[PDB]
Amino acid sequence: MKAPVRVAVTGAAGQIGYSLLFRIAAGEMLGKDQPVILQLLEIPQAMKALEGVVMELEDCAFPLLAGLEATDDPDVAFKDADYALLVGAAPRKAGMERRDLLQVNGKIFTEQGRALAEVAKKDVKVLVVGNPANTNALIAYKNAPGLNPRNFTAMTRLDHNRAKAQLAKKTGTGVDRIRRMTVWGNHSSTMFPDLFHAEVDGRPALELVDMEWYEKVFIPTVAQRGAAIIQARGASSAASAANAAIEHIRDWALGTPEGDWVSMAVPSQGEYGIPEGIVYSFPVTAKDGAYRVVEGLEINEFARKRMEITAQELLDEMEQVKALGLI
Amino acid sequence: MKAPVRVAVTGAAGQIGYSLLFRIAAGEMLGKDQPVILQLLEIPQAMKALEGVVMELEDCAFPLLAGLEATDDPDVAFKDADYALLVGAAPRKAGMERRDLLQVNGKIFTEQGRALAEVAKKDVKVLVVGNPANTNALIAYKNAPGLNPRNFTAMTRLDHNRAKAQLAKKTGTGVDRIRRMTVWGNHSSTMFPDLFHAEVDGRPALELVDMEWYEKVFIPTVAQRGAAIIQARGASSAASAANAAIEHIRDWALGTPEGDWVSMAVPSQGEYGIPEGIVYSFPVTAKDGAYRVVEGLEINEFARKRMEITAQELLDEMEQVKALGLI
Ligand SMILES: NC(=O)c1ccc[n+]([C@@H]2O[C@H](COP(=O)([O-])OP(=O)(O)OC[C@H]3O[C@@H](n4cnc5c(N)ncnc54)[C@H](O)[C@@H]3O)[C@@H](O)[C@H]2O)c1
Ligand SMILES: NC(=O)c1ccc[n+]([C@@H]2O[C@H](COP(=O)([O-])OP(=O)(O)OC[C@H]3O[C@@H](n4cnc5c(N)ncnc54)[C@H](O)[C@@H]3O)[C@@H](O)[C@H]2O)c1
Repeated sequence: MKAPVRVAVTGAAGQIGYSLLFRIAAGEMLGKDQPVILQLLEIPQAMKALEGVVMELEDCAFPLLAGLEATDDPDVAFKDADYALLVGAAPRKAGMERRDLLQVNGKIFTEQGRALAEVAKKDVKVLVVGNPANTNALIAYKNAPGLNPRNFTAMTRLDHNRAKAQLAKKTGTGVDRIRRMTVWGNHSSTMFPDLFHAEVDGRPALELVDMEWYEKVFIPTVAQRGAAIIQARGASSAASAANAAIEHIRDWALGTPEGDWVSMAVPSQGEYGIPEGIVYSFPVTAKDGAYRVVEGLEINEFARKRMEITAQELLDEMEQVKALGLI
Repeated sequence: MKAPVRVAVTGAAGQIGYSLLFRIAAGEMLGKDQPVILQLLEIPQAMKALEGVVMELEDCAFPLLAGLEATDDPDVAFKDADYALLVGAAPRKAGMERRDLLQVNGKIFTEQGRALAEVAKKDVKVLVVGNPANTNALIAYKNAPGLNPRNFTAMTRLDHNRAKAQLAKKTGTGVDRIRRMTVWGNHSSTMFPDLFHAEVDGRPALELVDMEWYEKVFIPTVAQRGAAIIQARGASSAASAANAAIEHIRDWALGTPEGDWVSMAVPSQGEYGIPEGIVYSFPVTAKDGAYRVVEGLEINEFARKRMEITAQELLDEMEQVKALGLI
C-alpha cells in the first residue's frame, strides 16, 4: 500500500555508508512495510567505488528497494528527497589546520544546504553525521533558505547508545531496561551524558551507581569510547555509528516509546536557557515525524555547569564560522 | 519471546563478519522475537580487533542481544551452539600453493568439525561461507562424527541472488517478482545458474530472454560478478555476502515462500544422479528447520552437461582431500 519515500545519503562509498545502506534497504530504518528509493551522492573521485556499492545493493535482491540512483551532483541526489543523511564531510589532510577544516566543511555544507532548499521536499528530514556534526548542521540550515530549521538535526545518538551500554554493564541489567538517557550539548569531548533522570528498570540511576563512579568513570569512559574502538580495531566505529543514524531517523519518523525520550541535536529555541540557533543535543520525544524538546526537567548545579561548558564550545565554533563569513 | 539461541560465528573480526554481526543481533536472521547469544571466534592474532567489534555491538544497545562472548578457542565458541556460521578460512599467502591451501583449510575444518561434534547441540545447523566452501563443508562434516551430515551446508545463495538480480535487470521487472531461480553445483566458476525453471512475474524466464543472451551474457556475467565488485570498490563483496548468509540461515530456519525455492549446497544423496557425498548446490524448499531437494524437475541436455561439469570439479577436489588424508 505505501508508496516509496526517497532517501538521500551522501558519503555513500565511505565506511559509515557501507554499513548504513544495506540495513536501510532491508527495511530497518522506516519499517518493513515502507519501500525506499535510495539516491546516493559521492565526490567525483569516489564514483567508481560507489558503482561497486550499487552492484552490491542489487546483489541483495531487497524487495523494498524500489529504486537506486548514484550521482555526484547534489541537485540530483536531493531531488524530491523525503530524508537526507549527510554523512560525507571534509577529510583530514596534513597540515590542514582547524580553520582549514571549517572552511572546507563550510563549503560542502553551504552547497548541500542550498541544494536541499532548491530540489528536496519542503518537509525533508535531515540528519548530519559528518563531523563536526553540530556546526555542520548549523551551516547547512543557515544556507537553506526557505526550509524549516527544525528539520536539520545532528547526531548524538551514538553517544546516547554508548552511555546506555555502559550503564547497563555497570548495573548488570539488560540494556532494554535503561530509559531516559540524555546526552546534552555538542558531539565532542564536551558532551554531557546525564544520569540524573535516567532509570534502570524503574529505579533512578543514581540509586544504583554512586557519584564518584559517575564523574570519574562513566563520563570519561563514554567520552573516550570512539578512541577505544580505534585502538582495538584499527578503524573507527562505522557499524555502530551507522546503527545510531538508523535509530535517530527511525525514532523521529516512527516515534519514541511511551515513557521514554532519546537524544537529538537540534536548533535551540532557548529551551533550558540555551542560546538560540546553535544545534544542541536535548532530550526529545517524537510522534509522527515531529519532535519536541522535553522541558521541565530539574537541572542541578553539576548538570548546569556541564551544560554551559558545552554550549559555550558551540557558541565559539559558531563565532568562528561567522567570522569566516559562512553564515 | 522465544528462549535465546546460541549463534556461533567464526572469522568474526573479518570483513564479512563486520557486515554480518550487526544484522544478526538486530533480529534479521531469526526474527524479531528471537533473542540471540553471539559466540564469536577468531584466531589469536585478531583477538584485539574482535574486542573492538564486541564494543561496537555493545554500543548498538540491541534488545535481542541476550549475550555476547568472544574467544579464540573453538570448544568455547561452539558450546551449545544452535547455529554455526563458519566464515573464517585459510588466507592466501605468497608462494602458498593449491594443495598447500588445501592443507591449511584441512586443518581448520577438521578441528572445527571436531569441536562442533564435541560441544555443539546435536541438531546444530552449520553454514560454511569460507572458501572453498563446498569442500570445506565436506571436510567438516566428515570430521564431525555424531552429527547429521545434512545439517552441514555451504553457501551458494550469493550466486543465487546475483542471478536473480541480473534477470530482474534484463527483463526490467522487480526483483521481488522473480521466483524459482536455481544455482547448481559448486561455489566456483563452474556454477550453473538455471533459467529453465525460473519465473518472471508468472511467465517462464525463457519466454522473455533468449538462449543466446543466457549463454553468452547471463552466465558469464553472474560468474564474473565477484570480480566486478573487486575491480570497482577495491575490496571484495562483504556486505552482500553477509546478506546471502543471513538469508541462507533465515530461509532454512523459518521457511521458503510458497511456490518458491532457494539454492543451498548440501551433501548429495544421489539426487539427480549427482554423486553421493560431495556438497552440491540444489534447489530446495525448507520448513521449520528442515529442507528437501526439489526433485523431479526436467533436466535438458544444456543443463545436464553443466551439472555434470561442476559435479566433476567437486569429485576431483574431494579426491585431492582424501589423498591428503583429510577425510
Ligand atoms: N556524529 C557521529 O557520531 C559520528 C560518528 C562517527 C563518524 N562520524 C563522521 O562521519 C563522517 C564520514 O565518516 P566515514 O567513517 O564514513 O568516512 P570515510 O572517509 O570512510 O567516508 C566518508 C565519505 O565522505 C565522502 N564525501 C566527502 N565529501 C563528500 C561530498 N561533498 N559529497 C558526498 N560525499 C562526500 C567521501 O568521498 C567518503 O566516501 C566523518 O566526518 C566522521 O567523523 C560522525
Ligand atoms: N561462499 C561464498 O559465497 C563466499 C562469498 C564471499 C567470500 N567467501 C569467503 O569468505 C571468507 C572470509 O571472507 P572475508 O572477506 O571476511 O575475509 P577477511 O580476511 O576480512 O576475514 C576472514 C576472517 O577469518 C579469520 N580467520 C582465519 N582463520 C580462522 C579460524 N581458524 N577461525 C576463526 N577465524 C579465522 C581471520 O582472522 C579474519 O578475521 C573467504 O574464504 C572468502 O573466500 C565465500
